[PDB]
Amino acid sequence: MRKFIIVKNVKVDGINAKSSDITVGMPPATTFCGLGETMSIKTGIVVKAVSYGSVKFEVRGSRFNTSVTKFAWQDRGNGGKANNNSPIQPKPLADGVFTLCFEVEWEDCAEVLVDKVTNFINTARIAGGTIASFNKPFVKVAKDAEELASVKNAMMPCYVVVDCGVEVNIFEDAVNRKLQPMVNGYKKLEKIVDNKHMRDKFTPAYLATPTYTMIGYKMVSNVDNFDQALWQYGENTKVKTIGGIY
Amino acid sequence: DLLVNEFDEDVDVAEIADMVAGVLSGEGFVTLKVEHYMLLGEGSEVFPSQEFVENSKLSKQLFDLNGQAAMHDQKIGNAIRTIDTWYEDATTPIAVEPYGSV
Amino acid sequence: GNPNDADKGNIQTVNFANLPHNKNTLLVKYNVKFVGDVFKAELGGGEYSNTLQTALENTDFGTLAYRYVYNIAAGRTLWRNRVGAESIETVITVNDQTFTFSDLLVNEFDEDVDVAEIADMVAGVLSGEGFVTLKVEHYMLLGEGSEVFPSQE
Amino acid sequence: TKLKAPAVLAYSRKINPTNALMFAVNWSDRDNTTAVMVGTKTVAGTQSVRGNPNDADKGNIQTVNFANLPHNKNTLLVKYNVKFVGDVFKAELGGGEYSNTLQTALENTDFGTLAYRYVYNIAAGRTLWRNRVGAESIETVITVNDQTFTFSDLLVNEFDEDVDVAEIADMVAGVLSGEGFVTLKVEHYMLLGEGSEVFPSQEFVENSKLSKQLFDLNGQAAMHDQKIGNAIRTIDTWYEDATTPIAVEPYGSVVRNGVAYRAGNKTDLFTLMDGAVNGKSLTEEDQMFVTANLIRGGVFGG
Amino acid sequence: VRNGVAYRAGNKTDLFTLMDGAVNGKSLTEEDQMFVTANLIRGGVFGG
Amino acid sequence: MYNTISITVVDADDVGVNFVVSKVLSTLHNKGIFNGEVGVTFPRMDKNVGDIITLFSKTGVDRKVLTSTLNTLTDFIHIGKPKEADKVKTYRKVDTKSKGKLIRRCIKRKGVSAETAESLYGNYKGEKCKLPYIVVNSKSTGQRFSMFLEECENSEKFNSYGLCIV
RNA sequence: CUUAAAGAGUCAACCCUUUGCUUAUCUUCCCUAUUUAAAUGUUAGCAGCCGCAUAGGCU
Repeated sequence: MRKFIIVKNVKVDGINAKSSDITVGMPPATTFCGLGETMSIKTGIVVKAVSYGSVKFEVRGSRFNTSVTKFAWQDRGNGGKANNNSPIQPKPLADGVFTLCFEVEWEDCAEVLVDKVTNFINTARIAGGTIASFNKPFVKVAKDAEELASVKNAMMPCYVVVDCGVEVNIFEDAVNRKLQPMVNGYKKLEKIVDNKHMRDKFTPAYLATPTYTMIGYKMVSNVDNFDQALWQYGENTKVKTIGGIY
Repeated sequence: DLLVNEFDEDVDVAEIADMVAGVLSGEGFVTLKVEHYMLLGEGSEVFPSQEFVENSKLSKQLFDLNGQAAMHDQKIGNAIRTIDTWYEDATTPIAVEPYGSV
Repeated sequence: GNPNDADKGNIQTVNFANLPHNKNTLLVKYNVKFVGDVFKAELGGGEYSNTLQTALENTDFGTLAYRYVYNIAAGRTLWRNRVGAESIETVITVNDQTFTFSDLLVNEFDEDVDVAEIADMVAGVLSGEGFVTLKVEHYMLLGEGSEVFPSQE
Repeated sequence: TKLKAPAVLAYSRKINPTNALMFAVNWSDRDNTTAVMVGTKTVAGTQSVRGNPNDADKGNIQTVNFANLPHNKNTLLVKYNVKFVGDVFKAELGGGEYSNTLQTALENTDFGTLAYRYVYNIAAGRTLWRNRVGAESIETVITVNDQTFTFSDLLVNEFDEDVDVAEIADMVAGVLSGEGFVTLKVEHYMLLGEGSEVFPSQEFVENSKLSKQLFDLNGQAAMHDQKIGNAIRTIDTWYEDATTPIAVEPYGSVVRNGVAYRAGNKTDLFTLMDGAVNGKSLTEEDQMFVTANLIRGGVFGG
Repeated sequence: VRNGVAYRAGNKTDLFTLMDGAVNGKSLTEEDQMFVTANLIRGGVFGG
Repeated sequence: MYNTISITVVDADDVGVNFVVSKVLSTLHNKGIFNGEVGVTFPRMDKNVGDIITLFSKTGVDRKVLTSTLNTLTDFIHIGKPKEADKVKTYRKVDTKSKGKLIRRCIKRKGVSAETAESLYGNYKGEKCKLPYIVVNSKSTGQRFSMFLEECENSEKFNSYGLCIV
C-alpha cells in the first residue's frame, strides 16, 4: 500500500544552477532522486520514486549572462595572493519555489511521517540551497488512477517534469523540436587507482560523464499519468521513469 | 538600536546567543525568521544586491524576484560571518577568511 | 421545477400605477395621426415601389380604415385595463365633430355608421395625401381606486 | 402521447385587490374619514455590527417611518376594493391544446366553496395581517351591487357556516366560473385604541437611507395590494399535515416559516395540473387546489 | 410574440413572398392585397 | 408553591406569534392586573420564545380573569389548565442606554457651563447592545420600546414588567 | 548521503531643446416587456434619570 508525502512551496536559496557545463539552471534528476536516498540513509524511510514541479524558478543573473559570486581565497598556496579579488570559475546559482512528491511505504500512522520528514527538511540542503519557508507535509493514499487523480488536482499550480526522450542526439534535438535537455545518468570511464583522496576510503571510485535526455514542462492539471512524471533509480547508474517516455 | 561597530553586551541578545550556542556546541538545528524595519523617508532609495554580470543592456542591475527587490543570501551570510577582531592591528570587524583578506 | 428553494424569499421593488381612491374611472388620452401618401418608400424606390403602387391601386381602403378605427372604437388599445370594466366609453374628436362609442364588440367586427363615418374619411386620407389627427379619450369603470396597467419597461 | 406544458405559460390574475388605505374614524361616527399619515422620525444610536471595534459608535440619523392614529380618533379604517374577474381559465401566454384539456378536466369543479373561502377571508378580516391584533371587534362591511352586508365577529381559521357569507358566495362563484366580473368595496372598522399603533406594509430600503420605511400614497399610510391578495387566497388546508389555512401556492411555501408544504411530496401544483392535463383522475381535494392556484395566476413554465 | 407561434409564416404567406409576387406580376385577391397595404401602412424594414 | 398555568398562542404564523404575546403583555400591563402582584414566567428562553407563557398565580387562579382580559384576542389564544408544580423561575429586565442618553444624563446635572464639560464626555463610553432576548412591548409614556431580558433569581417583589430590588 | 563541499559585485550620473491637425459630412428607417409575487426578519432599548454613570431601579 503506497504512500505519498508532499513538500509544497519550499523556498530554495543558494542552489547552484550548474547541473553541467552544458545544462545550467535546474539541478538534474540525479539530485532529486538522491534526495530519496538521503532520507533513506539519514532518516531510514525507504523512498522508491520521486517527482517534482516548480512553482517559481529564477537563475541569479541577467538575460544572457548568469554568473558567479566573487570566490574566496580558501586554498593553500596563495599566501601573498590574497589582496587580489579571486580566481573566478563559473558557478551560477538560482532560487526557486518547488513542490516535491515522495513515494514511501510506512506501515504506521501518518502522524510520525510528517514530523520525520519535517526534521529532515531542516537539516538537509536542496542542492546547496537553503530552505526558507515550506508548507506542512501531508500524507496521501492512492490505490488506483482515480485516487491518483486526487494527487493530481492538489498540486495546482505547478509545472511538473516528464520524460521526453532523445531522437538521435542532444543539440540537434534541442534545435528542431525546441525542447529542454537535462542529465539523467552517468557513464563510468576510469577507476582511480588510489583511494587515499576519497571521502569514503572503502568504496571504489570511477570517473563519470553526464548522459542527457529531453524532458517536458507540463501543467499539473493536464498530465494524463503521474507515473509518467515520477522518477527513480535505473540501470546502470542512470535514472528513468515509471511511466516511460511521454 | 544597536551599535554595529562595537559589540556591546546586553541581556536581550544573550538568550538568543545561548539558544544558538546550544545547537552549535552539539547537534541539531535552529531557525530564526528575521525582519528589519527602517524609517528612511518618503520615497527614499533602497539598495538591493547587485549582480555579477557583464550585461550588455543594463550597467548596474539590482537583484530581483519577478521584479521585487531582493538581496543575496550570501550577502547576508557575509555580514553574519563578519566577526573578526582578532587579527593584528584590529580596529574594525572583517569577514572570516582563511587569509584574513577582504 | 425549482422546488429546492421554494422557501427562499424574493425581495425586489417594482413600480406600480394605481388610480387614487377619490376617483373611480380611468381616462386614457392619446392622439392618432393617420398620415397619407402611404405607398412612398422612405428608403429605396422607384422601380420596385412603383410596380407595388400600380399593383396596389385598386385596394379596399374603406374596410381597412373601418378595422383601423374600430380597434380604437372597440377599445382594444389597452389590453389589460378592460379587465373588469362596467362600460368603456370612447370618445373621438376629429376636426370638431365628437363621436362616442359606448359598447362595441372586441373580436367580431360590428357594422355601424358611427365608426364608418370616421372610416370613410380616414380611407380618403390613407388613399390620397395629407393627414388626419383624431384625439381619443377612453373612460372606463374599473372600480374605486382600482389597479391600472401601463406599459412596463 | 404524453404531451408537455409550454415553456412560456402565464395566467392573468382573477382576483384584483386594490392597495388598502388607512383612515382614522370613530365607532359612533363612521363617516368622517381622517387620513392616517406616515411620519419619518429619527432613531439614532443602534450599532454593533460585525468586526467593528471603534466604528460601532456612529449615531446614524435614520428617520424611520412610524404610523399612529391621531389621539382624537380611536378606530382604524381599512378601505379597499376586490374585483373578482370571470373567464378564469384562459391563458394569455400559451394555449391552446394544454388549457383546453384543462377545460375538459376542470369543468366539474366546486367553485362555491372556493368563493365562500375567498369572501370569508374578507369576512374574518384576514387581510389585515396585524391590525387585527389588539382589536376588541372587527366590523367588516362589504358593499356589492347595492346591497351592503356587515360582519361583527367571526372566526379567522376554522371556517364557520353562515348565510351572510354564503349569499356573497353564491353570486361570486357565478362570476368566477362564467364570465364578467364583480367589484365589492370593503371597509374594516377596528378599535385599536386612543392614538394606537397602526401597521401598514413595509418596504425595501435603499443602500443607506433609513432602516424601515413604510408604504405611502400621497403621504398617507397604506398597505400593499399583494398583501391583500395574499390573505385573499389563504385557502390551502389540503396538504397532509398542519390544518391551519395557508396561502395557495404551487409549492405551498410560506417565507415567514421557511418550509414548503407541497414541495418534494409530488403535491406541487405543476404536477397536479400536468397530470390532470394528460388524463389521470383527480379528487375534489386536489382539483380545487389547481383551480385555486389558477385563480391567482403566475408563471407556470420553464 | 406572446403565444410564440407565427400565423402567416410557415405557409409561405409571409409578407415578403406576396409583395415580391405582386411586383413580379402574379395576380392577387382582395384578402392578400389588403394584407400588403395593411402592413405597408405599419411600415418597417423590408430588405436583406 | 406556584400552581402554574400556561397560555398558548395557537396559529399565529401569519401575524407573528411573539407579536401577539407582546400585545397580550401590553393589554395586561395597562388594565387591572400587574401592579405589583405575584408574577409571570416565560419558561423557554432560548431563541425567540413564541408560544407558551406561564403565569403561576400563587394567590389562586381565576378562570374568569383569563377571559375578561383576553376577550379581545380570543382568535389566537387558548387557555391552559392549572398544574400542581413549583419549578418555574422569575426573570429581570436589564437596561442599556445609548451614548446620547448618558450625554443628556450629564447635561441634566453635575455641572456643564455651556459645552466644555459636555466635551469631556464626548468620547465614547463603551456601552453597546447585546442580544439575549429583546422583546417588544407597547408603552403609554415611551414609544413601543423593547425590554432587554435576563435570567435572575427569586426576589418576591414584582412590577408591571419585571423584578425589583429590596 | 544531492556537479556534495564554498565565496559581499560595489560605485557615479542634467536627456533636452522646438512644434498649426486641418478641411468637410443626413444614422434611418419599426417594434405588446410580461405575468405574480407577505418585505420576511422590525420580537430592534427610548422622553427619560432613581442612578459615579461602565453595577443595580421606575412610569
